[PDB]
Amino acid sequence: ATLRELRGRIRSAGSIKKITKAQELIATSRIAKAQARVEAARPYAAEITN
Amino acid sequence: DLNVEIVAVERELWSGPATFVFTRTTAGEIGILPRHIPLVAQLVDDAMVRVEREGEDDLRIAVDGGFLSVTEETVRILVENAQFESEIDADAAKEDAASDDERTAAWGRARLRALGQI
Amino acid sequence: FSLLRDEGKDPVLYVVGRKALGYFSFRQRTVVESWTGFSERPTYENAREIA
Amino acid sequence: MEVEYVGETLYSFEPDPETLFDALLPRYIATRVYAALLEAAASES
Amino acid sequence: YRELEAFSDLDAASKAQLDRGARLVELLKQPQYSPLAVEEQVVAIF
Amino acid sequence: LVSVINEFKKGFQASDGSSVVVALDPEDLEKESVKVRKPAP
Amino acid sequence: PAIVGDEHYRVAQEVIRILQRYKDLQDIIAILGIDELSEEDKQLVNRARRIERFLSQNMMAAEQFTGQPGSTVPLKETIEAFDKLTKGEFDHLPEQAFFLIGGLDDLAKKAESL
Repeated sequence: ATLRELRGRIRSAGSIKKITKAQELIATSRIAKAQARVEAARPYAAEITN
Repeated sequence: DLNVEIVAVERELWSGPATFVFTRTTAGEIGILPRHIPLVAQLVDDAMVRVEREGEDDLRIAVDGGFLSVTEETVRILVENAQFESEIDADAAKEDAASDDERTAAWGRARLRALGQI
Repeated sequence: FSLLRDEGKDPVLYVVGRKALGYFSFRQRTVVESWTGFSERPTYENAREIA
Repeated sequence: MEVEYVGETLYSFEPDPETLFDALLPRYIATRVYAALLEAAASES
Repeated sequence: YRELEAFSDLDAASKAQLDRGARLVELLKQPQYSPLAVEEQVVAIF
Repeated sequence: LVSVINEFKKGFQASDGSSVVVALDPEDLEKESVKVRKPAP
Repeated sequence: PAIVGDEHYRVAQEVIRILQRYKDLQDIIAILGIDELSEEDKQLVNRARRIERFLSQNMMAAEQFTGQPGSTVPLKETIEAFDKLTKGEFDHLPEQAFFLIGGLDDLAKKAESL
């Protein structure tokens, strides 16, 4: 049963890997979204400071 | 012609030339024309902004807790939340009137003023 | 918090996000108020309420 | 907030500078909190 | 499609690839005892 | 038995005794300020 | 280096590094798009695409499939050409210029041709 358990763990780790890579790419896009929001908020902050 | 900029906290909303900017500061109504003097004022809690342009229709904006700054060249309107005329819904705005919460009623009044129902 | 303790001041805690809530609940430190559910995409409404 | 001083047509204030200052400082703090939240969200991503 | 199967905030091309692959996978399915003439297969794949 | 259990629960202590019945460096601390165009008074 | 010399090793390692970086960025390109990548990453991607296209070659076994005959490229010419390509001396040329050719002379000729 050692081989069967190892094969099950390999499948589980493959699923985890795929999910983590997907989440990494999604977070990469979300960083751009957040930076865009920061840029959009910049002018009001600067002018209200003035 | 003067450059009007409706700038919100979350984003810069609108920018462009205009011929006359009407609004209601704390003391009372005000109209800004091209070479108006430098000025800093606070819009009334349920204020409305009417930007009359050249060759275009009036731009009615419902403003939430905004400010006004007339500079040597441009007029800047600051807004926690500014909603353009096409985006208002009569139902919700009219319902928000007379509500227990003061801010909600003020926002509803601003929407109604923007619509023209007063 | 340690710095404030040095200045003889007891910190009064407000929290944004669930993770800090869990941390301070485990430590039994009180949270006067808490706002959660927007840390991903905060809007000016939440910031206005907090301020 | 502290105060920082810099050496260098006067503006017209409506109704008066004091009321506008009082009504704008809390707005400034709200803006700073919003900026902090946005930076936190970007850092989290 | 199998590359993108782990994923909506994608490029237009990626979304189109995902939808096209879903349709193609659904197209390759077939019930039992139901062989298709080659021309019918050509039209379905078309 | 149920009545005995409920009665005994009155006299039982939990581990906490509860009833079972029913330094940052100040320089690093950035300071918000107000910019003012005035001579140092 | 002990066998193929220092310069061959250096050029080959530079090519390998560029191709590895491009392979790493390929998934981001495919999903989030090229525009997401920075200008440095965009130029690296263009450089790597040109390098991998230039790795192709018009083979002598390909004549029976396509009219053009195959080409032989002396080792020194290959090393210098790929060194220059890694340096970024042919990015201005179009990508299609690098398909199925031999040395730098073929690259130039296909450059005028396009």
